[PDB]
Amino acid sequence: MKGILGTKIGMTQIWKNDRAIPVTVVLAGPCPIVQRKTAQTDGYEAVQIGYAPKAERKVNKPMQGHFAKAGVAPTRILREFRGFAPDGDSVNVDIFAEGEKIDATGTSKGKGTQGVMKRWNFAGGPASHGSKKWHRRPGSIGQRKTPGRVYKGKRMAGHMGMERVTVQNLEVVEIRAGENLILVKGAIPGANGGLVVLRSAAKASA
Amino acid sequence: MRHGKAGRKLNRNSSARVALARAQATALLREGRIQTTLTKAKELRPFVEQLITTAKGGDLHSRRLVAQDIHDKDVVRKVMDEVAPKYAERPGGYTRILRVGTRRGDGVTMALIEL
Amino acid sequence: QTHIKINRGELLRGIEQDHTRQLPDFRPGDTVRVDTKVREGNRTRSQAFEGVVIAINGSGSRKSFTVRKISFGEGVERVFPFASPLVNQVTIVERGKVRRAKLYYLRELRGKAARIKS
Amino acid sequence: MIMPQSRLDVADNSGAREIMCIRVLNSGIGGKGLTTGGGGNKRYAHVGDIIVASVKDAAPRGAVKAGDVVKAVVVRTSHAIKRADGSTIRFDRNAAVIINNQGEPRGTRVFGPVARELRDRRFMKIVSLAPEVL
Amino acid sequence: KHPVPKKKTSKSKRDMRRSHHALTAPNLTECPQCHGKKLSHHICPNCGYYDGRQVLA
RNA sequence: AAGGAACUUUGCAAUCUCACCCCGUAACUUCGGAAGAAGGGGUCCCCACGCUGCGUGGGGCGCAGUGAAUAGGCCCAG
RNA sequence: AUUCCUUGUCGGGUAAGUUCCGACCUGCACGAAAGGCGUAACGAUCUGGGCGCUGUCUCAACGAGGGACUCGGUGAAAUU
RNA sequence: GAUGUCGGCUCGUCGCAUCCUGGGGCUGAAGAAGGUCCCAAGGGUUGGGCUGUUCGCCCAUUAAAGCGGCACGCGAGCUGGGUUCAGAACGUCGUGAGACAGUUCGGUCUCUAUCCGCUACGGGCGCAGGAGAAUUGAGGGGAGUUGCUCCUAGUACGAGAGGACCGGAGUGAACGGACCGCUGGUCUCCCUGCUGUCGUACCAACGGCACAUGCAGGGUAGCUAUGUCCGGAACGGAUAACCGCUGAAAGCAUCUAAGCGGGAAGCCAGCCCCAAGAUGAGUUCUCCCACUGAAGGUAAGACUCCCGGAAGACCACCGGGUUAAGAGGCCAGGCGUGCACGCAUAGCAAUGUGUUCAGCGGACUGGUGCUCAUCAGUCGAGGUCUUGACCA
Ligand SMILES: CC[C@H]1OC(=O)/C=C/[C@H](C)[C@@H](O[C@@H]2O[C@H](C)C[C@H](N(C)C)[C@H]2O)[C@@H](C)C[C@@H](C)C(=O)/C=C/[C@H]2O[C@@H]2[C@@H]1CO[C@@H]1O[C@H](C)[C@@H](O)[C@@H](OC)[C@H]1OC
Ligand SMILES: [Ca+2]
Ligand SMILES: [Ca+2]
Ligand SMILES: [Ca+2]
Ligand SMILES: [K+]
Ligand SMILES: [Mg+2]
Ligand SMILES: [Mg+2]
Ligand SMILES: [Mg+2]
Ligand SMILES: [Mg+2]
Ligand SMILES: [Mg+2]
Ligand SMILES: [Mg+2]
Ligand SMILES: [Mg+2]
Ligand SMILES: [Mg+2]
Ligand SMILES: [Mg+2]
Ligand SMILES: [Mg+2]
Ligand SMILES: [Mg+2]
Ligand SMILES: [Mg+2]
Ligand SMILES: [Mg+2]
Ligand SMILES: [Mg+2]
Ligand SMILES: [Mg+2]
Ligand SMILES: [Mg+2]
Ligand SMILES: [Mg+2]
Ligand SMILES: [Mg+2]
Ligand SMILES: [Mg+2]
Ligand SMILES: [Mg+2]
Ligand SMILES: [Mg+2]
Ligand SMILES: [Mg+2]
Ligand SMILES: [Mg+2]
Ligand SMILES: [Mg+2]
Ligand SMILES: [Mg+2]
Ligand SMILES: [Mg+2]
Ligand SMILES: [Mg+2]
Ligand SMILES: [Mg+2]
Ligand SMILES: [Mg+2]
Ligand SMILES: [Mg+2]
Ligand SMILES: [Mg+2]
Ligand SMILES: [Mg+2]
Ligand SMILES: [Mg+2]
Ligand SMILES: [Mg+2]
Ligand SMILES: [Mg+2]
Ligand SMILES: [Mg+2]
Ligand SMILES: [Mg+2]
Ligand SMILES: [Mg+2]
Ligand SMILES: [Mg+2]
Ligand SMILES: [Mg+2]
Ligand SMILES: [Mg+2]
Ligand SMILES: [Mg+2]
Ligand SMILES: [Mg+2]
Ligand SMILES: [Mg+2]
Ligand SMILES: [Mg+2]
Ligand SMILES: [Mg+2]
Ligand SMILES: [Mg+2]
Ligand SMILES: [Mg+2]
Ligand SMILES: [Mg+2]
Ligand SMILES: [Mg+2]
Ligand SMILES: [Mg+2]
Ligand SMILES: [Mg+2]
Ligand SMILES: [Mg+2]
Ligand SMILES: [Mg+2]
Ligand SMILES: [Mg+2]
Ligand SMILES: [Mg+2]
Ligand SMILES: [Mg+2]
Ligand SMILES: [Mg+2]
Ligand SMILES: [Mg+2]
Ligand SMILES: [Mg+2]
Ligand SMILES: [Mg+2]
Ligand SMILES: [Mg+2]
Ligand SMILES: [Mg+2]
Ligand SMILES: [Mg+2]
Ligand SMILES: [Mg+2]
Ligand SMILES: [Mg+2]
Ligand SMILES: [Mg+2]
Ligand SMILES: [Mg+2]
Ligand SMILES: [Mg+2]
Ligand SMILES: [Mg+2]
Ligand SMILES: [Mg+2]
Ligand SMILES: [Mg+2]
Ligand SMILES: [Mg+2]
Ligand SMILES: [Mg+2]
Ligand SMILES: [Mg+2]
Ligand SMILES: [Mg+2]
Ligand SMILES: [Mg+2]
Ligand SMILES: [Mg+2]
Ligand SMILES: [Mg+2]
Ligand SMILES: [Mg+2]
Ligand SMILES: [Mg+2]
Ligand SMILES: [Mg+2]
Ligand SMILES: [Mg+2]
Ligand SMILES: [Mg+2]
Ligand SMILES: [Mg+2]
Ligand SMILES: [Mg+2]
Ligand SMILES: [Mg+2]
Repeated sequence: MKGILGTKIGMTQIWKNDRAIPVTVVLAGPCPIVQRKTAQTDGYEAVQIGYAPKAERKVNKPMQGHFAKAGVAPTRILREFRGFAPDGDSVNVDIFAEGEKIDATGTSKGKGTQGVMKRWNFAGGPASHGSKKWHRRPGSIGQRKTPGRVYKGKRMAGHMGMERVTVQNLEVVEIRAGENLILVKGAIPGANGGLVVLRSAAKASA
Repeated sequence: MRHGKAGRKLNRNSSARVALARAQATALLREGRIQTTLTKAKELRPFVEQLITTAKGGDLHSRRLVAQDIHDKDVVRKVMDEVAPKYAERPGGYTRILRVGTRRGDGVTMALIEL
Repeated sequence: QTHIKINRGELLRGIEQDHTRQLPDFRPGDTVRVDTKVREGNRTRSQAFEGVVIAINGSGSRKSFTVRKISFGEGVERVFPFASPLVNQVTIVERGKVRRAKLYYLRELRGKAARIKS
Repeated sequence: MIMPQSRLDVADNSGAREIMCIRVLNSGIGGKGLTTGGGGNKRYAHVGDIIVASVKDAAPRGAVKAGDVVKAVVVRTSHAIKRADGSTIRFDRNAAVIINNQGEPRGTRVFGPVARELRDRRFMKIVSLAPEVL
Repeated sequence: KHPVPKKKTSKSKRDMRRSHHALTAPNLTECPQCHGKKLSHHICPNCGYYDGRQVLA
C-alpha cells in the first residue's frame, strides 16, 4: 500500500551502535498527487504520482492539461500505487518510519547480450584437454528424434539485465526527513541516478 | 560492456592510438586546420586541446611537457611562443569541427578540425 | 535516469561527515592503535596493535589503514576504518622514510633486518 | 577458505605438524560435544570451522602420528576475515589445531595467535591455550 | 559438420526477405546562401558556406 | 583473491626453472660416467687499493641489479 | 608387453590403490641365439610415485589485440 | 546410393515401482530410535582413491547420498580413455600366408545453418479520427530443498538408563536475484621505478623499440567473486491416503447409501517477472479540431539530423539541442601516484637534502556559455453504417 518514488544517490558506510552497515541512499523527493483513481470511476483503486520536475517548454500540450487538471507543476515521471489513498501530497517523511521493512523496486543495470555462463550460470567446457568450445558455449540443446525439437523456455544467450527487479524486506536505517533523504540497508537494484519505488513489504513477515 | 570507459580503440593497439593522436596533433598546430575522418577528429579534439593548455604555462616545465608529446622542435616553439599566448583569454574553446561531405573510396563522412 | 538536477557527491558527503573521524597524520610510520574488544562478555576489554602502516585507502567514512605486526612468529595484518567505534585512538611510534604509498613488498621480507627506515 | 587438499599448519604440541584437508564439516560445539551435520555440501572452511584431515607430516615422539585421520579446527586463514565494526584480519599463513569429538584440543598448548571468532564459536578452551586472540 | 541448405528458396520467399533493403532517401535541404543542394549539419558543398565560407570550393 | 592437480584417460595444456661466476653434490658403475645430480650463494652504480678487465675493501640507490630480450624444472622406481 | 579364472593372496605407497613395486607360485598358455636371466650409460620410448609451480581445477573474473556487429567497394561454395 | 558405436563432459526434461523431506494406518508401536504398508513427484539427492569404464569396492560426510525413460537422451555440442584400419611385440593356433570378442605401445573426429524448433531484438499492418501519457490482468513464466541449536523440558513416558510430539525462537549450508559501500581481483598507457639501444646536435632532460603494455611497482571509474544485501514463506480455499459427526437398506452396528467437518512439501490462490496480435485487440486522464480541392496545405504531435548515455551487435530505449549546462574544453574539489623540472647546497663521486603533501593526471563530484549541438526538411486528423436510449 504505502509507497513513494525516488532517485538512487549512492551507497556508503555508516555505523549504528558500533556495527558497520552498508546503506544505499535514496532521494525520495516530494511526490504530487496528480490523478486519483477510484473503482467507482476507473474500475480499480490506485493513485497516480509524479517525480522529477520538468520545465514547461519541454511539456506536451496534452500532458500540460493532465497536470493542470490537478494543479501540479509538471513532472518528468508518473506512476501508480494500488491501494494507496493519501491526501495532500506524498513526502518521504510522513509515510516511512525508522526500521520498517520495505520493498525496494528498481530497474536492473543492464548488461547487453550475454552468454550462457553469465546469463544462466552454465558450467561451460574444459579449457584444456583439447576442446574447441574452450569455454563459454552451451553444450547439448536437445535429446534426439523422439523429443524432436528444443524445449520452450530453454536457456541460451540473450539480453541479460535491464529488467524490473524488486528486493524484498530491506530495512530503513535512517530518515533525514527535511532533506528528503532515506538510508536503506543493503543494495537496491539499478544504477546511480536511476528511478526507484519504495513501498511497504509485500510479505507480512511474522 | 563499458559503462564508463572513455576513449576509442581506433581499430588500433595501445602503441598506435597514441602515436596517431600525437602525429595528428602535430599537424593541426602546424597547419591551423586539417581534414580527416570525422571520428579521428572527435578523438583528436580534447588531446590537442589539453596539450595547448599545457603550453599556456609559459615556464620551462610546460615546454618540456609539450615536448614529450610533440617531437618537432619547430611546432613546439609555435605552440609555445605563438598560439598559446594568443589564447590566454580563452577558457578552453580552442578547437572546432565542421564536417564536410562523404568520400568515395570507402564512403566515409569526413570533417575539418580547426582553431 | 530520472534526471533530477542535484549534486550527488554533496548529498553523499552530507550523510557521511557524521561518520567520519580525523586521525593523526601518518604515512608508513609505526603505530599504537589502542582499541576496544567488548566481545569479552558484556564488559569492555582494551587491546593495542603496533606495526608498520602499509596502506591508506578511500575517503570520507570509507577511509581505512592497514597495519602489519608479527605476533608470536606469524605475520599478521589488520585493516581499521578511521571512524570505527572500536578504534579508540591511534598514535605514532616513529616516522619512517619510504618511497611508495603501499609497501606490499614488506610481506615477504618478514625478517628483523628488512625493516622500515627513519 | 580452506578446502580439501589444502595443507594447513598445526597450532599445537600434539605430535602432528602438517595436516592436509580431507573434508569440510559444518558442525560445532553443542552441549553434547560436537554436533553432527550442518548439511553435507559446504565447500570452504573459515576460522572456527571444524574440518577432517589426514595427518601428512608429524614429529617423531608425540601423541599424533602420520596418516591419522583427524578432526582439527582452523585458527588462521590467509583469507581475510571481517568484523561487525568493519575491521579485517589476515594472517600470513594457514594453520589449525587438532581436536577430539568434544572439541577439546589434543595438545597441551596452542602456538601463535588465534582468531577472536573462536570465542564466538564457543571453543572456550582453545582460546585458553592461545597466546593472543588477534 | 558442414551445414548446407536443404531445398532451394522460392522466388516468393526470397523476395520477401529483401522487404527491408530499401535505401533511405537523403533528407536534402536548400542552402540559404548558395543556390540549393545541401545535407543537414554539413557544409554546403557548392559554395562552401556553413555561415560564411569554410572550405575552399 | 584463498586453495594447489581436488581437473583428467594422462599435470594434456600452461606455469615454474633459465645465462655466466663461486661453493657443494647420491645410490649405482663397464671407473669414462651418472653430473648442469640434487642444493646454496653472487650479479647494479661510485670511490680508493692491487694485479695484464678482473679481484680486495669502503660507500650509494631501487620492490627488484643475466633490472628489458635470448638461455634447463628436478628427483625416486619399473 | 605371456595369467583365462583375476581387482589371485600377503605386504609397500594412499585417507581410500582394479594401476604400480615387492614377495608367493595353482606357469589356462615362460624358458635358453624365433636366445634365458642380469646390466652402467643412453631414450621427443612406455608405466607408477614424489618435490616444486601453476586458471588443469573449486570457478570463474577483469583486461588486450585479430574476427564476429555496422557502413561504403568487389562478391563465392557445398546443397536444392 | 551410410540411422557414427562404449564411456566421460555440457545441457536438461519426463515416469513413479519414493533415497530425503511432507501427511497417514498397523506394529511383536512405553519414550527415544525403528519395521512395514497407504497417500504424495514441490524441491533436494555431496566431495574424493582405483578402473576407459558403465556398474562395483573403498575414503570422508550427508536429510538423503532413489530407480528408470528420452535412438542403452545429447559427437553439424566437446572430447576420444574403451573399441573396430593400416605399424610393431608377446602368449596361443596354423607347415605357411595369416589368425581370436586375448593382452600390449602408437594411430587425421570434416571454418559458413536454408526450413522447423529455440534465445534475444526490430521493421509492417491491424486494434472505425490523429495524438501524449497512466493502466485492468485473460493468460503465461520463475520460485518451491533441508540441517543444527535453544525455549517449552530434563516436562509427558519410562524401574532405570535415557527422553519426546505439538507449539515458539535463533543460526547455517547449497541454490538463486540484485548490488559494488565494505574485503579483494583487474583495470594495454592514470602515476612512478628500471635495463640495452636508437634518436631529439652534445650535457641535463625526454620520446620510440624490446608484446599484439619491454619489465617491474601501485592503482581511480567501470566491470567482477571468493565480497555484501534480500529470498524460499504466513494466512486461505478445495483435496489424497486417512480421521470423524448425523445415519439407513437389517426395531443392532456401520465415516456412506442422500448429505456434512477435518486432513499433505502436492492442487488452486497469495510472492516475484512478462502480458490486450486477450484480431474477444480492454479501461482512464489530457490534447487538436471539423480545411481545401481517394488525395493535398496544415492542428495536436512526431520523425529526419546533430551532441551524448550507468541503453546497446544493428535496430530499439533515455537525455540535450541557444527560452541551452547535453557533451568536450576550462576552473575548483575528490581520488591516484609519491615529492617533478630548474636552481641551490653537501660530497672526489655514485647520490643525499631543500625549494616540494611537490609534479603529473582516464573514466569521479560540481560550476562555467570558451567548442559543437547551425540551418532547416519529411511526415501527421477530419472521423462507415445499423439498431436502442436520452435531449434536441
Ligand atoms: C578432417 C577434415 C577432412 O575430413 C576427413 O578426413 C573425413 C571426414 C568424414 C567424417 C568421413 O565420413 C564418415 O565416414 C565414415 C566411414 C562413416 C561416417 N558416418 C556418417 C557413418 C561418415 O561421417 C569420410 C571417410 C568420408 C568423405 C566425406 C571423404 O572421404 C572426406 C575426405 C577428407 O577431405 C575431407 C576433409 C579435408 O581435410 C583433409 O585433411 C588433409 C589432411 C589435408 O591435407 C587436406 O588437403 C589435402 C584435406 O584432404 C582431403
Ligand atoms: Ca597468491
Ligand atoms: Ca558490405
Ligand atoms: Ca535463419
Ligand atoms: K567506488
Ligand atoms: Mg549497458
Ligand atoms: Mg571453466
Ligand atoms: Mg513431433
Ligand atoms: Mg576493421
Ligand atoms: Mg596550410
Ligand atoms: Mg591545468
Ligand atoms: Mg599524457
Ligand atoms: Mg549533472
Ligand atoms: Mg620505499
Ligand atoms: Mg558430427
Ligand atoms: Mg605447494
Ligand atoms: Mg573426478
Ligand atoms: Mg585424481
Ligand atoms: Mg598416453
Ligand atoms: Mg607439458
Ligand atoms: Mg662405491
Ligand atoms: Mg666419481
Ligand atoms: Mg638417470
Ligand atoms: Mg633498499
Ligand atoms: Mg641485493
Ligand atoms: Mg633482464
Ligand atoms: Mg587380465
Ligand atoms: Mg596400507
Ligand atoms: Mg594392495
Ligand atoms: Mg587413473
Ligand atoms: Mg592403462
Ligand atoms: Mg609383480
Ligand atoms: Mg618367449
Ligand atoms: Mg635360443
Ligand atoms: Mg631379445
Ligand atoms: Mg630380461
Ligand atoms: Mg635416438
Ligand atoms: Mg611420471
Ligand atoms: Mg595420485
Ligand atoms: Mg571480457
Ligand atoms: Mg570497385
Ligand atoms: Mg552455383
Ligand atoms: Mg539418402
Ligand atoms: Mg547422411
Ligand atoms: Mg556397432
Ligand atoms: Mg504411489
Ligand atoms: Mg512418515
Ligand atoms: Mg517413537
Ligand atoms: Mg561419489
Ligand atoms: Mg535421470
Ligand atoms: Mg537397448
Ligand atoms: Mg547413446
Ligand atoms: Mg546429434
Ligand atoms: Mg584410442
Ligand atoms: Mg608353430
Ligand atoms: Mg607418440
Ligand atoms: Mg591419441
Ligand atoms: Mg573453428
Ligand atoms: Mg572465417
Ligand atoms: Mg464501436
Ligand atoms: Mg483514440
Ligand atoms: Mg492470471
Ligand atoms: Mg496465446
Ligand atoms: Mg523450568
Ligand atoms: Mg533448563
Ligand atoms: Mg517420573
Ligand atoms: Mg518443532
Ligand atoms: Mg551467493
Ligand atoms: Mg547471480
Ligand atoms: Mg576496488
Ligand atoms: Mg608508462
Ligand atoms: Mg643524457
Ligand atoms: Mg627522461
Ligand atoms: Mg623507430
Ligand atoms: Mg625495429
Ligand atoms: Mg616478455
Ligand atoms: Mg602493471
Ligand atoms: Mg456412528
Ligand atoms: Mg470431504
Ligand atoms: Mg479445510
Ligand atoms: Mg497449504
Ligand atoms: Mg517450506
Ligand atoms: Mg473489430
Ligand atoms: Mg488524406
Ligand atoms: Mg508544427
Ligand atoms: Mg532521442
Ligand atoms: Mg529529443
Ligand atoms: Mg552559437
Ligand atoms: Mg547559466
Ligand atoms: Mg586536480
Ligand atoms: Mg661539490
Ligand atoms: Mg564534468
